[PDB]
Amino acid sequence: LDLFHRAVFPFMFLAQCVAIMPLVGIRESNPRRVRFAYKSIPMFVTLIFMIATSILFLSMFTHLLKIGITAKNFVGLVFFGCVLSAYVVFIRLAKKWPAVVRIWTRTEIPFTKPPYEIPKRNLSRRVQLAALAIIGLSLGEHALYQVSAILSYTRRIQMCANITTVPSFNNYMQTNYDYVFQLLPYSPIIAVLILLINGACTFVWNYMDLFIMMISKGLSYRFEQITTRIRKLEHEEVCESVFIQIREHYVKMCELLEFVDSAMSSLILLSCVNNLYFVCYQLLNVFNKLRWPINYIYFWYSLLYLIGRTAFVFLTAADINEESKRGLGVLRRVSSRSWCVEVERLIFQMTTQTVALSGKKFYFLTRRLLFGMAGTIVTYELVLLQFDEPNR
Amino acid sequence: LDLFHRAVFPFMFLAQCVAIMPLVGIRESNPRRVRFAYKSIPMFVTLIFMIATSILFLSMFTHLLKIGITAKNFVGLVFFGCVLSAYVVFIRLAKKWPAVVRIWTRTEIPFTKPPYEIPKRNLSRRVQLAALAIIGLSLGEHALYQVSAILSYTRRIQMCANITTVPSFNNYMQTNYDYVFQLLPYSPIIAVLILLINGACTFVWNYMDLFIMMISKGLSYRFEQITTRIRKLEHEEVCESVFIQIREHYVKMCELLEFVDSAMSSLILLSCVNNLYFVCYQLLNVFNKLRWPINYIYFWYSLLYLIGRTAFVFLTAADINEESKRGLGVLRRVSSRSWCVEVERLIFQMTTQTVALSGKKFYFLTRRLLFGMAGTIVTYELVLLQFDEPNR
Amino acid sequence: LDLFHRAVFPFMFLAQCVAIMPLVGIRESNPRRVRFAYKSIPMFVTLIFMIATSILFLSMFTHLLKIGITAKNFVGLVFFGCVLSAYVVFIRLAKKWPAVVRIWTRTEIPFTKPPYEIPKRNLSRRVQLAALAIIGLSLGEHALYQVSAILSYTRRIQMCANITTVPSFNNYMQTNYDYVFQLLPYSPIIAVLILLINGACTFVWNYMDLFIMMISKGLSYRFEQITTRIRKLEHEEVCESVFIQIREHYVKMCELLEFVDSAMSSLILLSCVNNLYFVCYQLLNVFNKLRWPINYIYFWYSLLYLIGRTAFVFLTAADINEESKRGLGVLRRVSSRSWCVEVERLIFQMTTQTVALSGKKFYFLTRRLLFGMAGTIVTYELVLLQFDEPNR
Amino acid sequence: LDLFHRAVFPFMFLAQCVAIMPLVGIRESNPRRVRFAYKSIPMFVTLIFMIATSILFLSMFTHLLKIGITAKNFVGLVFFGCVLSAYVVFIRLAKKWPAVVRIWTRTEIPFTKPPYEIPKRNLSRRVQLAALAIIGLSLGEHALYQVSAILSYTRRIQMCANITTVPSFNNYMQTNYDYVFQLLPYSPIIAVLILLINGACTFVWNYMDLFIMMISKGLSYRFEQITTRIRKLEHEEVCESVFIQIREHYVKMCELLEFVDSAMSSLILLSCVNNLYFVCYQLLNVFNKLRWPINYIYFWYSLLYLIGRTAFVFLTAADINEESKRGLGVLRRVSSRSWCVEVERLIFQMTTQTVALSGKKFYFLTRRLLFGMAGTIVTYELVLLQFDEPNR
Repeated sequence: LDLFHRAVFPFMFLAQCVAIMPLVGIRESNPRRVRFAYKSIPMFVTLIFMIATSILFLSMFTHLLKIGITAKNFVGLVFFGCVLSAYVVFIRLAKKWPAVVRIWTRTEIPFTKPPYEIPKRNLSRRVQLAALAIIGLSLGEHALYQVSAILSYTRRIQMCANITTVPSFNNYMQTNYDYVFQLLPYSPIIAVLILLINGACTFVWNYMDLFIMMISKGLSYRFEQITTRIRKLEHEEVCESVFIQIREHYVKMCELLEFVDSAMSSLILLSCVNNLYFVCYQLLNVFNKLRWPINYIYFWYSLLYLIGRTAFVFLTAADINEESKRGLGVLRRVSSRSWCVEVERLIFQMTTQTVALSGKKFYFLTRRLLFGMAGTIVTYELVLLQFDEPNR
Repeated sequence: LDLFHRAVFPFMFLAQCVAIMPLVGIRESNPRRVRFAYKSIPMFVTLIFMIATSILFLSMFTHLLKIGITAKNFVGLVFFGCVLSAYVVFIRLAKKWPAVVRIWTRTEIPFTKPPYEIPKRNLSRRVQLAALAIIGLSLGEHALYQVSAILSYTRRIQMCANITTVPSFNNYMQTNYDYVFQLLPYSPIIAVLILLINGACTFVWNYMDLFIMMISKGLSYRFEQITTRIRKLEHEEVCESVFIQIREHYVKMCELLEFVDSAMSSLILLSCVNNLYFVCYQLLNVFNKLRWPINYIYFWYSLLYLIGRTAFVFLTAADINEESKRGLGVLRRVSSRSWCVEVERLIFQMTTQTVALSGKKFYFLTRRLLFGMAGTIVTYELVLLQFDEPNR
Repeated sequence: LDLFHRAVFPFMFLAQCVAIMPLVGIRESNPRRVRFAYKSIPMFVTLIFMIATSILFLSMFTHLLKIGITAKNFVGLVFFGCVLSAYVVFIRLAKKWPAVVRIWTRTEIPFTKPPYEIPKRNLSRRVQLAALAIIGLSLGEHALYQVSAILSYTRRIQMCANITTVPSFNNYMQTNYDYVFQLLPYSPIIAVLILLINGACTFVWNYMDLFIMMISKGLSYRFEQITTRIRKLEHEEVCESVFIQIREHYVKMCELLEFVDSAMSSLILLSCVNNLYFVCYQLLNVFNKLRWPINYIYFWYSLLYLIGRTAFVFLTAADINEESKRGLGVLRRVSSRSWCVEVERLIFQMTTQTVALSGKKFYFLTRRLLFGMAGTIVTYELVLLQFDEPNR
Repeated sequence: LDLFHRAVFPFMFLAQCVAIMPLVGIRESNPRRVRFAYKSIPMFVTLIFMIATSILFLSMFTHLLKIGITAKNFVGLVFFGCVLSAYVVFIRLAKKWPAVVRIWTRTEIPFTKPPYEIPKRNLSRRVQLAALAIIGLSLGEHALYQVSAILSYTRRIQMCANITTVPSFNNYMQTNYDYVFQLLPYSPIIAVLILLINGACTFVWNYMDLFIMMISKGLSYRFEQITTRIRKLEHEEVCESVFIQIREHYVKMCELLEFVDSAMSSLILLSCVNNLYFVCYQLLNVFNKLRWPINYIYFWYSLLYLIGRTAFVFLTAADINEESKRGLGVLRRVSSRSWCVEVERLIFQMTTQTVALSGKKFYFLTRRLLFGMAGTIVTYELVLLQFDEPNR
């Protein structure tokens, strides 16, 4: 059936494979069989992944202490700490996830029955499209990163170095992927597993935004179903019972949104802060020159993908607010004689109450917030180009 | 009759002559005969104009690559890309324009009948005044640009160059209007058509704002008619039927505004971003010195015209919001016994719902927004004068 | 009687003596005898004062052109242009002032009758206190300016100049009050009248804010009377007629506020822009050193007086909003059985409608606006100290 | 019983011992026996403490005049002036405190009776936890400050000075605690009392925020009791009398909040300004280097404690707003047939009226305000790092 759990679990399982949101029974179609247990195989795999990412973080910290902590090299520590924070926040989210899934299944039951109808693109297809787009873009970004790494390595070896170095996979690992073998003894297995850990770190960084997108789409699906139900009575006379049902379903959707926001406030805050910091860093670094054209294509692809992913997360989150507001226009056109207390309550609720995901209530994810964030980014970049100027 | 189509089509036809909003039957007084067809003479003329503007853009890009992309010379690429984006956005707007015109004619029918009355300046005269002012100011700006070009050319030739150059139209085209003849062979016909293309580019840049102004005036006309209808019952006892009619007409006007905003969101966003960028650029360039007094007059006229055009676009767009709010003051004075549910609904709708054009819902074009934009411009200029300081 | 005209005309007459708001019959106690006529003795005196101030402005412009227009010496042109703009705006305000006074007298009639009561400080005493404080502070500022001028002159003559200059009033006028005698022939009468013109310019600069303060106090007086009337029924059962009367009086006060705001939008905008510019200029200049202690005391007194006058104008204007909001708290405590449609309308009106003076609707003069302006001033000063740093 | 006075007086007495909020009978359990009398032993002790702090302030001012007032050394004058302002504001607060305590006891009486119930952590335990955490953190900060002082003294004496100085308590007082013995003759009693005065100054600086936290917790306690009472009727049919009682209690709580805000506006403004200034100063100073690791730990502990204390004050104040808003979600789920005028009034009151502490109405202490303050701090730091850059 068209349920959020059945539409989200195919990618929740892949995140479990990348050790995110440790749970048992996440592959089962029954939403009541998923539970969080500290003694589980997914718990052990995510514990191993956390240990590996922490080893990466300590190696980066040691390297930066040896070299010197600046505003440029600190981005590695920020990225690794953000991955660790994502791991911890996802552990807590998986702890809270049984109740979240249960309430999501309970409140979404009436939305699978008439007069609500499935749109041209059901929740499964929407989540699949969003997740496939995000996964493909992240895989392409990592592919261009690796390709640029190998190519910069080869052009750094074949000329501009007077040779004196046999091109090998070992030297690749010890040079491009240094600062980790200084603490650990070298081994091809060790190097390949470090590669897998870095890939999983990038995948977790992308999956934070992917999970936010999927949750926002799941909420906007039901909100759009409610909006379509309201629209389907545009030129027809509506009884008080229909308005009572619409108001009750809207109230239940608001309750579910509040519960999901309380559960995901930490994840939303972490994702927003991380995305803002990395967008500012990349916009600061946009003006420098790169040694090879492949580096230019990779860097511009990465910057465009990061900006687009942040904007798409914000727009998908604001889709909830826009969908809740869209019913107001149709409700404002209700005929005079078919106007009752229920319609007044519903209109007051949509007009006055803000209905959107929030970063621990500090801000509400809306299109207004996206425009304000864009302006703040512009101002921060204008200020930081003063710092950037003496370098060039 | 006093219709928006009959008041806007004289300038829509001129934009068609400058290859903007490609449509057929735009000169006919019947709003139902205008349609968008990809195989049409206006489509061919706008395709030629797009090809010419793209040739201009590629020539500018090649010249800037040869010289070097900085923050100063990039304004040419921004202008040409904005012209291209205006062409594309106007193509999509003309695609959506049949439905927009149809709904505009349908909802505005009751506003040509009593108790609504034509003001001292009908929609035709208002649109004519706005369009004539904009066209005359743009023609004057281009006239002073050309006059400053010829004069700077002559004073650059007659002294400060030791002659060694015969004053000719060919050298004018190859020197002031360079960077295009490097890719294309020289020809007087080629030079004159490039001149016409540049003039059309400037006219399109101005006509984006002109079209926004005309649409805003068309909406504010009906909103002011509604406001006057509300005012005409200040000290008279009003039945529920009159309030029902006023609320229904206000709701229909809000529907039309929402439809027009959905159609014109791309145009509004492009115009706002372009105007903000060019205003910031000109305010950054205001402090430098110019070689001749005619250059000073031309530059100050251009800066004043750009600032005034942006402010006038924003004020004309905010006129919709102000006109919708103006009826609240009269409605708040409704007598106690003649207060019903319809008046309460109408007051709640005007007070709570924001009624204005939006840039894809990211911001609402209001006087508050104009003041905020002025403050943002002041802050951006204060930051960018740090960059400007080392030059002088 | 306690009327705004009878409480404001003693200072309106003094402004007439300083050639501000040209009117006839402004000294008469009848509000219907004041009218604006272009052929009048006050019109002639204000025309002479405008000619003199324009002569001052042209002399300053010529001096700055001879020396060089910078960001430091431009403050004189800004001050003189602000005085000229104040003259023109006050001419238009006096043109509109007959209707403003008539409507003010008409709507304020019920406020001089029960159940409204005169507070411990009537409107006459409040306006007198505000005007006397402003006039005394401005006279003290001018007195310290003149004292610092004479003292800096004497210490510049008696030492640090090797004498070679006989101390005289003529040399004072030609040195401290230069840039005006370069265009006009010297004469003791000419010098003394230029002194009087400068004093009148300073008095007009202060009287703009003084007039805004007086208007704000006049409106807040009636709003506080309404608030006290609402408060006087805290623990008593209120009939619908009393609430009808309160709502009607509040609506009439809102109408009067809207009319006064429409009349005084230009004055409010000019005063706010001028005060912001001068506050920013003085906060930029606060860090430099002064040659003598008397100069330090004068400059700090001037800066403190300017900041306090701007803050007091903003607070007096926001007193209208605070007074309108203060009745909401008492109305929210109305007993359940004595709650009717009138109370609901009144509460909705005060809660939703903003009730304050506006700068042509671009912003509303509230305490929130004062805090935002303080933050904007802090940001602007932080940015401009970058410009100020290389000087020291 | 669970009363605010009985839960706050144990720490009010300690503040009295540190000479804050001078009152008599503050240790008595009866809220009506506390009164402010200018002729009292606590008045004499706080007068002595004010004289001592003023002596400290004058000594700091003399030292800075001898050395030179910069943006770095001025922090001592800011701290001492903030302590003096805290003393004066707390004197006025103790003057107003009889009425505040009386109204707090009067309005909180119904909250100690059914259907209101004591939560798992009563007001006494909440206030005790908050005050103990603040006192322990401040004592730890002072302990690390003193430890860093002694250690920096010893390492400055034992090496890097070529000895030539016998390590003694007298030299400690004359070197680390200089600028005060230049005006006063040296004495071990004088030095130890100056130490006690500095400790009391730090304790007053922390107790301003502590008192704000305690007041915010006291208000949020009753607001959370009201929210729980509203929640306890989620799936039960509610009569009009229960809603009348809930609305009346909410109105009384709003009245108490308004009274407390009027009494504590000066304290809130002073605390917010002081915290903002010191947070900006510390974030500006975060990038410099420190001579010893103990200095690093002390400075980072102080910065983290200051940031956390400011954030916790703001969050505790915003807890009132969040608690008032939390009842809206439950009230929005009231069944259709059990919806009456009282519920509509209550929902309108919570939705439209902002319910939070304010800094003299210039701003409202909410989570939105905390996020805005964080953004403002980020912007100010970005601007001020321009000033900080030439030092390093």
